[PDB]
Amino acid sequence: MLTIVQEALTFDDVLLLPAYSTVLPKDVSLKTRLTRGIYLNIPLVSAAMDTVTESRMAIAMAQNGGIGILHKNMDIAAQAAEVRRVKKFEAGYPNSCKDDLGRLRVGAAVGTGADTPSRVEALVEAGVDVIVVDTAHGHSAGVIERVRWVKQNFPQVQVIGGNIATGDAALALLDAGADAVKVGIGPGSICTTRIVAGIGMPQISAIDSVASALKDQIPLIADGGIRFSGDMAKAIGAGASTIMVGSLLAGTEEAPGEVEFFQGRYYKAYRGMGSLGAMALVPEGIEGRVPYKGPMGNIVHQMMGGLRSSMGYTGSAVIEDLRQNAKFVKITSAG
Amino acid sequence: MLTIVQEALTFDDVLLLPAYSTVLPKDVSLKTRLTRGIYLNIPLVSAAMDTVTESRMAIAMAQNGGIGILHKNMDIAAQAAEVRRVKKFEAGYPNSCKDDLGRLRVGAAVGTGADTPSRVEALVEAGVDVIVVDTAHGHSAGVIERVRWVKQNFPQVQVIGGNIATGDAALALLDAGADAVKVGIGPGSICTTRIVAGIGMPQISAIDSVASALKDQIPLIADGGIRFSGDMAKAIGAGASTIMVGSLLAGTEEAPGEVEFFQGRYYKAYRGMGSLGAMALVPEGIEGRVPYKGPMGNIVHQMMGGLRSSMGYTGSAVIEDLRQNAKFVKITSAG
Amino acid sequence: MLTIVQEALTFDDVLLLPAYSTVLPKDVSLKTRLTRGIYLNIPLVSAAMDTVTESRMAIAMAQNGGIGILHKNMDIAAQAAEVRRVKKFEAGYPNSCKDDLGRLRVGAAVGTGADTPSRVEALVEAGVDVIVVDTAHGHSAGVIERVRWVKQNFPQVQVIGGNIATGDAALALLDAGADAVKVGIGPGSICTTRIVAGIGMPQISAIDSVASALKDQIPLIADGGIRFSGDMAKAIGAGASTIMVGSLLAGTEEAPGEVEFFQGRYYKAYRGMGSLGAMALVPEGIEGRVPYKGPMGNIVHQMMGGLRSSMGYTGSAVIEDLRQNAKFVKITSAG
Amino acid sequence: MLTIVQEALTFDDVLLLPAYSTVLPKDVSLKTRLTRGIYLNIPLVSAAMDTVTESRMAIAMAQNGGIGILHKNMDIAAQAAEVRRVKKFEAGYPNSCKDDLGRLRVGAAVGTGADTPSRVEALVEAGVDVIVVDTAHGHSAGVIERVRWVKQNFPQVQVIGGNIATGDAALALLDAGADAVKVGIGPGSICTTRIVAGIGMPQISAIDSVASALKDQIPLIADGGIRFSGDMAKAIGAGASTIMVGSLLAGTEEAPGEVEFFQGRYYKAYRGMGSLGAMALVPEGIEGRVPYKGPMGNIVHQMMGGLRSSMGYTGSAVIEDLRQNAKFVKITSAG
Amino acid sequence: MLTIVQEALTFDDVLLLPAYSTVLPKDVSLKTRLTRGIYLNIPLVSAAMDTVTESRMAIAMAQNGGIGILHKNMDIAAQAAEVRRVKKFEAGYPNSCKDDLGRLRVGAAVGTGADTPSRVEALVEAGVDVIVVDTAHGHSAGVIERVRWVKQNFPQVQVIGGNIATGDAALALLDAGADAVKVGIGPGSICTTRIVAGIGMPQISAIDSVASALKDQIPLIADGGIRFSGDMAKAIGAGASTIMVGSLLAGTEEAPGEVEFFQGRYYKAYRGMGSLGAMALVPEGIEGRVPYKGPMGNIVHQMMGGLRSSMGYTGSAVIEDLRQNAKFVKITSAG
Ligand SMILES: C[C@H](Nc1ccc2ncc(CO)cc2c1)C(=O)Nc1ccc(Cl)c(N2CCOCC2)c1
Ligand SMILES: C[C@H](Nc1ccc2ncc(CO)cc2c1)C(=O)Nc1ccc(Cl)c(N2CCOCC2)c1
Ligand SMILES: C[C@H](Nc1ccc2ncc(CO)cc2c1)C(=O)Nc1ccc(Cl)c(N2CCOCC2)c1
Ligand SMILES: C[C@H](Nc1ccc2ncc(CO)cc2c1)C(=O)Nc1ccc(Cl)c(N2CCOCC2)c1
Ligand SMILES: C[C@H](Nc1ccc2ncc(CO)cc2c1)C(=O)Nc1ccc(Cl)c(N2CCOCC2)c1
Ligand SMILES: O=c1[nH]cnc2c1ncn2[C@@H]1O[C@H](COP(=O)(O)O)[C@@H](O)[C@H]1O
Ligand SMILES: O=c1[nH]cnc2c1ncn2[C@@H]1O[C@H](COP(=O)(O)O)[C@@H](O)[C@H]1O
Ligand SMILES: O=c1[nH]cnc2c1ncn2[C@@H]1O[C@H](COP(=O)(O)O)[C@@H](O)[C@H]1O
Ligand SMILES: O=c1[nH]cnc2c1ncn2[C@@H]1O[C@H](COP(=O)(O)O)[C@@H](O)[C@H]1O
Ligand SMILES: O=c1[nH]cnc2c1ncn2[C@@H]1O[C@H](COP(=O)(O)O)[C@@H](O)[C@H]1O
Repeated sequence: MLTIVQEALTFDDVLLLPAYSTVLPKDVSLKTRLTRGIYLNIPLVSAAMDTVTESRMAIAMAQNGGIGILHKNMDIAAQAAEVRRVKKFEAGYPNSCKDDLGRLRVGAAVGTGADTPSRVEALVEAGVDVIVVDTAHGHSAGVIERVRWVKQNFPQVQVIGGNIATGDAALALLDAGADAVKVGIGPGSICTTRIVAGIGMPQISAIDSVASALKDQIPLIADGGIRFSGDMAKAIGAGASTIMVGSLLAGTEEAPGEVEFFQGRYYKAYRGMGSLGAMALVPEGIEGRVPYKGPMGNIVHQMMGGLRSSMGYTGSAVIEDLRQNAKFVKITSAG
Repeated sequence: MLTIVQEALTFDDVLLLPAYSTVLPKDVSLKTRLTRGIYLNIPLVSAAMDTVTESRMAIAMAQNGGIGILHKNMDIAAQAAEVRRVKKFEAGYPNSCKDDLGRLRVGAAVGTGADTPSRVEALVEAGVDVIVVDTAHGHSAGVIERVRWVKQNFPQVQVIGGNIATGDAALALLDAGADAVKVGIGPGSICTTRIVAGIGMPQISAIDSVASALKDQIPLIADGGIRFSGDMAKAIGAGASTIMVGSLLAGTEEAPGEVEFFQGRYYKAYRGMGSLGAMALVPEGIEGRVPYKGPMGNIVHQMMGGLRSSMGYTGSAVIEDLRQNAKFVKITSAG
Repeated sequence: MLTIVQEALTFDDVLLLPAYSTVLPKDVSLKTRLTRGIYLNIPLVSAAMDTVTESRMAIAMAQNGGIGILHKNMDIAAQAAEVRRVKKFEAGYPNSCKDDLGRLRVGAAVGTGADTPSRVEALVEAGVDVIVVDTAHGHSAGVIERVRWVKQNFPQVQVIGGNIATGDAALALLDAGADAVKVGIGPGSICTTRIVAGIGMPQISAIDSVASALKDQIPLIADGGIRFSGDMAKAIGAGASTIMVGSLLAGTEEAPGEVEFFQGRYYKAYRGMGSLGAMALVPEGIEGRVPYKGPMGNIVHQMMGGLRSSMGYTGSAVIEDLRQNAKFVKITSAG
Repeated sequence: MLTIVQEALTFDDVLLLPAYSTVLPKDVSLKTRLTRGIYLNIPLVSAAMDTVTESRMAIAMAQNGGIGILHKNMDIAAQAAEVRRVKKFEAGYPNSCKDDLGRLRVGAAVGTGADTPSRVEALVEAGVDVIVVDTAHGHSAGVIERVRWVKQNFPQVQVIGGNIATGDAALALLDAGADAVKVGIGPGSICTTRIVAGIGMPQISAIDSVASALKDQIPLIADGGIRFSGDMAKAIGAGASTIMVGSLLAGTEEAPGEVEFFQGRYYKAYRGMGSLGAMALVPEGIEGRVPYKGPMGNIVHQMMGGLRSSMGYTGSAVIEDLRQNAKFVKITSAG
Repeated sequence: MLTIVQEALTFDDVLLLPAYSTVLPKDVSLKTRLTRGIYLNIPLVSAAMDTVTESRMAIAMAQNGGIGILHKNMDIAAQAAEVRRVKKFEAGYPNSCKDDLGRLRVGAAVGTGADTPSRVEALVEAGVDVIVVDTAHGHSAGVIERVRWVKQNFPQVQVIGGNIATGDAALALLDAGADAVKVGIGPGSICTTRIVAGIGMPQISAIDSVASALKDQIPLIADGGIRFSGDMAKAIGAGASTIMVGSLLAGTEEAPGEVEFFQGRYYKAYRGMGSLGAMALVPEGIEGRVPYKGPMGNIVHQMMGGLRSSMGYTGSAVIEDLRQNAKFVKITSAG
């Protein structure tokens, strides 16, 4: 007999309801926690992608109150040099996300392969704030044990495990010692996992499954499928503490890559980390072009401003009020 | 755990069912109440928008049996002059909606800002029939107290509060002393609140939630998302006493703005009050062009004719029969 | 509170299930009943529309085993002349649908207006087999009393009442003396009733509601929304005894109207009876062009062959097996 | 051997060149002659079409300084009543085009059929200023003979002959006694003559051929294919004294027909006089809808405004300067 | 150095000019000559294609005043049976094209291959009026020689040679003893000769080149690229005596093939004789579907109707007037 666990929901399936409010959007607090030890000034995290985050994006992310996760599609020395570049950065930004030493915060992605022990050690030595054990399947023994290894061998660094879509996976990573979990199997804009493997979990239900199991022991990063500022609000309302974006920050001035002149117009490359180009396993991501967006600051302010509006509508003065008091309605295909 | 209050319905999710009928559409009464003290001859209200209602539209609305709500995107003196222009209007219209003095009825929108006490006083002095405390979030303390203030300081004028989408919001505005509530968070044709804030309530469920809580103590204006005369029928069947329209009356002769010649065709501007242009908070509305529709009288007659048809099908001799006896079916994406 | 009677289904919402079968499509019987007194050799009826059925179509319909319903958009004498043209027709067709006198069967539509008593009398005198009291709202006192009048004053003729969409309406027409009921409020291809009045009932649920109330006391004609032969099979499986088609027979050689040369291609006019053109109440139908289809015989054979296939799949040797033993599955938007 | 008379040009093939100018657009004179005896204040004439000109359009045309040509698709009495309606019209318009008696000027179309002698007599008696012998082929002996008959029998009325496209045709009508010639075989927006008969003459070359042969003995009306104000200027520069428009004035308030609601948008019918609908010979015109344009006055002012600019660019103080001193360039498909 | 013989023109490059006229379209004569010995009542010939002409089409063609050319994509006995079927046909058509014996006229196509001598003999014995030596290249030695053989061995039959596009080719076929010459290299709707071989001649220039060389010694059939009745007028004006059509008669009831139901609509197959399907050399034709057009008689009457109109415009009382006196204008891409 067929095991249908639930009818799973995505961002477009739901709407947040307005509630009694004494807070104006301009006055809400966007401060949240990335991990149990790291706090951010905005709930935004830039994706660990070779077309989204390198030192330039990580600096801009940290200056705006968030954090950048440096991609792992570079050799250990190149990646350690990128961590140092952010940690040693000095400006000529009051909401800057900084460590105890007043340096800009940064994260770096690691895999589970042979190079991981050397990669983790080089990144910790360079002063990385958080190690992200970055995979397509966080509910594997390789990820769970690598998370345990990072925590036991480098307790001075925060560790994130992903990607997950269920509460069982969250509990496994919590028991291993993760300081946060990254949620998202199938919601990515460049994701073909659903087509290739027939695997996935609609993001609102993934956030819910994970947040319900964790019971706020560790925060969760809602990773993938964010298209509008409304999706960020819905993700936080569903239980997320932070939001990871790829697409929205791709195309910006601070993102890696040069601007290309295609059909008169200006673009930047955007590709999945499991795409043919990025891998050089069957590909699980697509390669494409995104329009040139200019400085990332504008996109970030547009997105945060929409989140402030939502918190104004829901009567959420702080991120934690949205996370605890959000009420939703399920909408149909017509809505 | 995720709080899904209900599966919320919009106009396209439902159809009214035909019932035993002894009334022909030509003989149905379209008389209804705008507020607990103001009655209309047709359940139509023109939107408080700088591209929909100024004195010209308000006069045409009142002559046709409805009412116009003058927009607040003008200074106190300009708005008071517009109220007087409607109140002093004399023709060279048997269904005219008039006050005790035989003058055409008019409404005016007010905000919650510093200018509101002076604005209310100037509008009441000019002879305004109804003050509309017109905001994006009526369930805010600011709107509730402004509603309370208008009622206590100017009992001689009727007051509406909004916009709302829940029964709790309705009860809070009823307790403050509102004479009617305006329903609509997200259904507007030019609305981007759902995209920007991820906030909203499908209109049939919004009307239902509000009407069920009010228990006919005060009427509700179903504001936004009306595209056809069938939506009006469905809105009244769901519990609305009146319907507010922006889109349908935009592009008409009586609406503000000059006709523009674009690619042969004739157009008029139509924009949200929370759009970039209208504000000059992140924008929550779009700016656009609507085709030129000629005299508003033609659109009004087409809309009321369709509503008369629906009342004929449901055996509704008066507006109150449709509100109390309407039976619906939920339809799927295929329907 | 909102009264949602049910989630109503249309043709596209369901699929018939294959069952154990000892019958090949070539051997199935398509014989059914139009009214409790009139039997057809095929469950097909041509619509009472000025672009679908006049004497030419009614002759071709009767020769193929079905029946034509002559439209009422012509004067009493013109309509009576048309009935005679079919009653006096002699060929130079073994499945012909004929009366006791061996003459081809025909029906004629009547309204409820002042001319109805004279129209009914002229049609009965010309040898009409069935009077169809054709309207948009069968559940109106006007139709129930006109149906009762036709039965009491002309018991020698069969009478159909409609259009209806509910069981309550069917019982009212049954008590009035109708020999059959016509089902369809909103499914028509040229119907704008759902848009104009917000009134309607998805056809599978309309057939079901009516058939369940009638308990086979009188047959029902499933009228409107038939696009494919599978829709017919679905309609019969849901409880229909016959199917009425407009658009499928529009554009055929036999249908009224001349062929028009438009952008190389050949077309015929097809319009709703409640469209602007047909009326000359707000219009509830659209006017259009349908491609030239050639002799109607081909369309009829393609449609009947599909129903034979379906009956082969369901193990239905006779029409009554499909009506009694059909099992369905509800499908989603993806299906 | 193939006789190619010339490479013939349409409006889009040419552009007028700017010249030394001392007269501003606001100060130019748009006064011109319709016939050798009739002068207009603007070079605009409304088409003799049942979807363009009846008394309402003819009055509005004359008030704006132009003239209307009443269509012949009505009985002699109906047409004579339309002439009188214009001649007897009194306002509650300084550029009004009036006769010696101060009455608004009007024209009426006639054919070559049996009713023509009675038609001409009734129109002359009704006070028509100009008889237009209105056909698809003015170079036919029938039209030349009817033009001669009107001039010899009714010298007190002005007479126009057409439609023509060559200098030979112009000279034949000039010898027949025509007071003006109407130019246009194939340029019409609803014209299918080029497809049906393979007959036609690109409008700039038609105007040129005719103007060059006439040597200003009688003026020419450039009839058909005017889409913009630029077309008008090019036609006058090529030799036209006036311009006849159908589609530009179709869909205006004053044009015959009611406004129809179709796909939310408002329209009016526009059809060729040789279309199936207008005739009820193979049809040589199409039937369609044009968007509702509102008052004709706006269209007329936009057109004259553009012709004023062209005259300002060419240094044409009067219409005759444009006619005599215009210099063109031939442009390619790329231009 | 590059040899550009001329700038060659197609139908769309030219328009016929109106001229002085004393003839009405209804009174014009459409009588012409197919060959030096065979006269037709209408200048229309149906194409020798397996989707256009078999005995059914050839009978309908001859009854309408034209002639059918039976395709050669059948064995000698099958083709001879088709000739006899037409010759022996007796009706229950005053413009019928008949021989001296009062039998319907017919033509048959032959190739240059081994079976040609036996094929010619069987067709002549069956009473064929004209042998058509049907090829892609009439200027080939094989065709000129087969034409010579048919004339010397069977002087009792008329012989047509083709296809050609130049005057040199016409003179070679005239010296061979051809009674007519078929013109058309590249104009066909299903032709890919221009793409495959880069060979071709725009049809107006092909007709002109051929007619100018022949000096009326033998007539020419303008074969291919006729889309409208205007093309026919242009082809005759350019020097053609008759017109051969494939696409226009494909999809008619009389054309070979069954009607196919595809995406609701009704179609018939239409394919080039040099297409993959027809051959079973690289293919030089495409295979497709054409809409069902109904009886060919309607298409023929609409086509001849438009030709009568053109003759009325050009003052052509007979086909020879249009051939000898036609004057054209070259039009641009804008026209
Ligand atoms: C090609 C694809 N590449 C990518 C790349 C980045 C991705 N990032 C996110 C998501 C979430 O849908 C999928 C992604 C797939 C990828 O990695 N597929 C993939 C498929 C199945 C498993 Cl079990 C694993 N795992 C191996 C054991 O260790 C855990 C991983 C990996
Ligand atoms: C820019 C947008 N502007 C508009 C403009 C017109 C609108 N009209 C209707 C709706 C309903 O969707 C939304 C609209 C948004 C707007 O006003 N957003 C907005 C967002 C959140 C809150 Cl709490 C408030 N409130 C502040 C406290 O006082 C109550 C309001 C207002
Ligand atoms: C314009 C439209 N015209 C049409 C025309 C043909 C139709 N045929 C079928 C259907 C089913 O949707 C609707 C149609 C509407 C039409 O007739 N609307 C209409 C609307 C409401 C009512 Cl109570 C009635 N009734 C009057 C009392 O007597 C019963 C009728 C009729
Ligand atoms: C059906 C078409 N109808 C129309 C109607 C209006 C038109 N108005 C303008 C133009 C210009 O292309 C063509 C039009 C064709 C039309 O009249 N064709 C037409 C074709 C050929 C000729 Cl000899 C004549 N003539 C008959 C003798 O008397 C002179 C006319 C007329
Ligand atoms: C495949 C194509 N088939 C067709 C079929 C029918 C056609 N019918 C007409 C036209 C005119 O463009 C082209 C066609 C090409 C075809 O026959 N091409 C073709 C190409 C070149 C030459 Cl010399 C010959 N010739 C061989 C010597 O004998 C003379 C012919 C034939
Ligand atoms: O190739 C890939 N396949 C599937 N998901 C991917 C791939 N590369 C990155 N992702 C995920 O997609 C996210 C970006 O999603 P987006 O913001 O919707 O564009 C990243 O943070 C990853 O979790
Ligand atoms: O900028 C805006 N954002 C969202 N809703 C708006 C905005 N401006 C006006 N509205 C609402 O939209 C209604 C008009 O909706 P419509 O009739 O669907 O066009 C107004 O009466 C307001 O309630
Ligand atoms: O104007 C109209 N409005 C709505 N329904 C119509 C109208 N005219 C006819 N109908 C219905 O539509 C049916 C034809 O539906 P169809 O087969 O889907 O085209 C007719 O038999 C009538 O019941
Ligand atoms: O049926 C028709 N066929 C061709 N030309 C027509 C027909 N009816 C009117 N016309 C011409 O088209 C002109 C209008 O052209 P338009 O301004 O381009 O729409 C009229 O003044 C007539 O000269
Ligand atoms: O395969 C082919 N290639 C090129 N021309 C063809 C082919 N088959 C037939 N034709 C020609 O195309 C003509 C039909 O042209 P149509 O009337 O434009 O469709 C025939 O009479 C042949 O001369």
